[PDB]
Amino acid sequence: GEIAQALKEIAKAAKEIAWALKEIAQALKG
Amino acid sequence: GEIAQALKEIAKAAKEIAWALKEIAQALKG
Amino acid sequence: GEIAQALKEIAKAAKEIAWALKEIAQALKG
Amino acid sequence: GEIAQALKEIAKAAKEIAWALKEIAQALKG
Amino acid sequence: GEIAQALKEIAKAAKEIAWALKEIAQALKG
Amino acid sequence: GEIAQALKEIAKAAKEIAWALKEIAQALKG
Repeated sequence: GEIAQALKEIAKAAKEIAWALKEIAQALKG
Repeated sequence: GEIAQALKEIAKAAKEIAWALKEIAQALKG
Repeated sequence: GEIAQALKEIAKAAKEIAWALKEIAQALKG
Repeated sequence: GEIAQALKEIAKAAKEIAWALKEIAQALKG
Repeated sequence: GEIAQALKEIAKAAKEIAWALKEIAQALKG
Repeated sequence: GEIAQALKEIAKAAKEIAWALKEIAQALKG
């Protein structure tokens, strides 16, 4: 299960990276 | 299957990350 | 299949993320 | 083997990238 | 084939993302 | 083969992206 588990952990982190960048864009737009 | 579902979620997050960074670039350009 | 299609979409978004970050670096240098 | 090892290293780096971007978001919000 | 080609394109974009983020860190440290 | 080599290059670039983002976070926090 190691390859499937590593891909699921990359997908969880990718979602959190997208959300943090939406918050950064909003802060910079005022 | 789990590999395809994780890769589809990474592709959706990658498109959201690209859009947020294009908004950040435009804010910093004025 | 869906695995190859998701990886082609991640490659296309990665190139857009690289371009936006090069524009952010130039804006922060003036 | 080598695919699994490289994916485990990408997952660990992705979690640190997410954490750093949450810190950047919080800094700009406050 | 197309899976190896997409991963090679992701590798090149990742290197360009790392270059740009190092430029951004240096500009903010100025 | 070529799949493992591309993933090893992605892992190395991801570690440098994490480092650069921690530098950015520290600079912004002062």
